[PDB]
Amino acid sequence: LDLENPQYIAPPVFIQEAEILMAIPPSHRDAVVSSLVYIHQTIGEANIRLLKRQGRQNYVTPRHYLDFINQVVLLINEKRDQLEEEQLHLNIGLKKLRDTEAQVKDLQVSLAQKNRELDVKNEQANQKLKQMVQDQQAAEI
Amino acid sequence: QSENFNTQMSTVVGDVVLASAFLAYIGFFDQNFRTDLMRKWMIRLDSVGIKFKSDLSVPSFLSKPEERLNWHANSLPSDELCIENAIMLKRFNRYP
Amino acid sequence: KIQGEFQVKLRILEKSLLNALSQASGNILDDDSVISTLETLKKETTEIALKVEETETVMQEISEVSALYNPMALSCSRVYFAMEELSQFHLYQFSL
Repeated sequence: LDLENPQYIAPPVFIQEAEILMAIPPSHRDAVVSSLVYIHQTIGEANIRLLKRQGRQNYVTPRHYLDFINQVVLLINEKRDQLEEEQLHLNIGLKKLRDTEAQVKDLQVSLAQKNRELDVKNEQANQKLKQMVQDQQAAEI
Repeated sequence: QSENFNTQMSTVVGDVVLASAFLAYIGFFDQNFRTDLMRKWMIRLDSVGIKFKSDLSVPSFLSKPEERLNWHANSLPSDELCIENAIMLKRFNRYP
Repeated sequence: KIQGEFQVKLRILEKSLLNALSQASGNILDDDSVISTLETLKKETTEIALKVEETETVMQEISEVSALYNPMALSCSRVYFAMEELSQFHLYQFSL
């Protein structure tokens, strides 16, 4: 299960812990896995607090840590997958938008090229309509 | 919609961890203890350096909105507690 | 609850926009698929920019109505546990 993160940094507190087993600079996997140990232990504490504060008793044997670890992996496989499939559709689709816009954005410019030419082929030609009047009318004299 | 996931996909690691412990240790404890434990697990994930939704909703994060409504219809308290237990009785892993 | 359609109707509408693009790339500016599908998307997308206008009413009414009943609801809770304290006498046993 890929529990490694490249952008990780491993804060000071975690570092001072890794030593005083975890490659010189604590890695992400260490961050997650190390936490699993913490979480599991907090229960022992919580179970003692209960028996004390309240009137009930509970136990937290390794059987739980396994149920815990097994649960931890199952979800990261379920949630990650659904998330990826959802990003696959978003990524693939987004490629069409960025690209299709390039085909259209430029096409509009090429179409503007035709109109940029018509202004000369129509205005200058329409000018022939001016010499037609200035000549024919003046020739009507 | 794509940006939103980049963040979701980054907290998936933390959300799973928290939701997991909730499904293997919480069950027994009551509101007070349950709430307390969660805070500790989150404070830890922060001290270490792991991303996770600030206001993670285990019940929601572990069950579609359509599934819950059915539970109540099948005679189940509508409080914030029983909704959590309903989640545990589903994704359980060691016979409730 | 209706928000269940918003997601799906948008989920399918997205697959159509793509399945409609894998046909253009030639008569783009003069194609219905790349024109209609997208037009449908834009219109129906303003649903959370137009309809939510009433959402703020529910998201509010719920809390307002609750606080207007919570004081009363709370009373029942205390009234109940009062009986649960009567269990002190073997004879007075009251189940929730």
